[PDB]
Amino acid sequence: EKGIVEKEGYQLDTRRQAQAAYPRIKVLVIHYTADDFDSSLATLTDKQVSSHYLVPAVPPRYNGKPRIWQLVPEQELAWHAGISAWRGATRLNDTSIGIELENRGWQKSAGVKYFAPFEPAQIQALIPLAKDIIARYHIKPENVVAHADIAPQRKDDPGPLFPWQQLAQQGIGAWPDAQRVNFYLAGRAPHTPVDTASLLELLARYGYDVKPDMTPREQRRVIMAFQMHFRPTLYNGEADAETQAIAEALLEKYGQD
Amino acid sequence: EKGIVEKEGYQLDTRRQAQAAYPRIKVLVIHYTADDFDSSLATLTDKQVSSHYLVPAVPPRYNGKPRIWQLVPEQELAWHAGISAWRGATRLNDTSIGIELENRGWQKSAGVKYFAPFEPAQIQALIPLAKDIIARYHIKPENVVAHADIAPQRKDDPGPLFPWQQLAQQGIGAWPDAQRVNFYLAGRAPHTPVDTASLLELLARYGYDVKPDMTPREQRRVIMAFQMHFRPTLYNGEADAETQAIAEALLEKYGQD
Ligand SMILES: [Cl-]
Ligand SMILES: [Cl-]
Ligand SMILES: [Cl-]
Ligand SMILES: [Cl-]
Ligand SMILES: [Zn+2]
Ligand SMILES: [Zn+2]
Repeated sequence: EKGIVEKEGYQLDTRRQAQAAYPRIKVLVIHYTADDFDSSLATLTDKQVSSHYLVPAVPPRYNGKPRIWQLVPEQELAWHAGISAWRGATRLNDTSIGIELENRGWQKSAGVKYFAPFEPAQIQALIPLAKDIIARYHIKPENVVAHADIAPQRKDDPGPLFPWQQLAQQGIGAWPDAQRVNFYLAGRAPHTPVDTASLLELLARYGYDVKPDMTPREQRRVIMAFQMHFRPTLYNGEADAETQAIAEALLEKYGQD
Repeated sequence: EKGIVEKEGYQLDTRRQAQAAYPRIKVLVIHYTADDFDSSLATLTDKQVSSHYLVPAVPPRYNGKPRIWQLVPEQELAWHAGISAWRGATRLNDTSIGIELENRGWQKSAGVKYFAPFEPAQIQALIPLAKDIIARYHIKPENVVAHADIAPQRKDDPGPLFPWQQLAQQGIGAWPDAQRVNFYLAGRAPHTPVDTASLLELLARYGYDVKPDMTPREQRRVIMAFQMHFRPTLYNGEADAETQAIAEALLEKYGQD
């Protein structure tokens, strides 16, 4: 009958549905390819790495719409996150969708690591795709993340030129309330030094992989990753009052779950 | 055209498929309900807990087939594993399917914890369902597990009367090769005491949650959980030569991945 599924050696009665049923997909990870489109496509379809989506630097338009490549069905995991951790989860491939953005990433120029700006055409294509994914799985804003957020010791992508605040204004990803940032500054100048351990606690709670007995460099990488996402005007990895205030405002607004 | 999916604000080109694409579902967890069918169904459809499937103690037959209840679509997680760990993963709800077996579990009788046998009708219904799930997601034999295997400090289910060897003979779950068990015994009587730490290392590698500085009781719970699954004639949690030999033979056959 209705709600009865015939199988080989048994039948399934589907008439009673549990309330506790949730998506396995909880996180959306943003990457850059550090490579041109064709080479990125070749890599992302090889035996070692993949992503669910690949967005050209300037997507071609057909039928009045930008074209985006889908390489892996969303129901399956892609191999995009590697060793990773976010808000208490590990193995983020298992519970994420990975979007690759064609973009050069960083290139050293007189020794300075300089990042490549994202073209507006690419961001404008990304926006509806991201909104569709977020709506489909009820992804929380704090779970739209940089690869660097989940693997801070290893990765920088999508880096300090990625327009997170713009995307937040369009309903994609977390951003603190300006008045609350000012509140947590508590009269301090933005670059006033802060107890490093105090900041690392906040970042651990927001979701960054923080362990006991980290070296100074490891400590710097976590703070830098956070700054690249949320305080991109200065990502030297040094704990200051503004970086702390942003973490405090994020935690107040989005919690730790 | 073919391989082009029209969306709102973009289109998807699905013509190039990545090779690195795998199921998000990797583990099949077996439970008992410790409750009658109707009460189990009520619980498993409430706000706090659920499973993908619920198998009656003696399934009713319609169309010459046993009926099994499905409560959660496999694409979604159910809330069946709780705090858990297996072969380096945590949060096993995310990457598992949970099957609940209607069965009383344990009941104390003159203080002795006695388990309830599984009726052959229930096991015979379980077999084709398990084979279908395993085939669908390419689940490895070592990843068909007891709830107790993934939460040894908290759970005993499905307990020492669950017929794992019988299921292994039907292609469901891991079981060591008898000749290899004898080989790793290395001339020792089965109950000869073994260095507890030596056994805990093997269990950690097989996939059990083993931490540094565990108390004697915590150590006993991990060994007991292992024995309930693989050496059910004696599950006192004491390290002996037979328990070690089984762990050694399992590791040789199935590895750690
Ligand atoms: Cl990457
Ligand atoms: Cl990676
Ligand atoms: Cl349970
Ligand atoms: Cl639980
Ligand atoms: Zn990346
Ligand atoms: Zn259980």
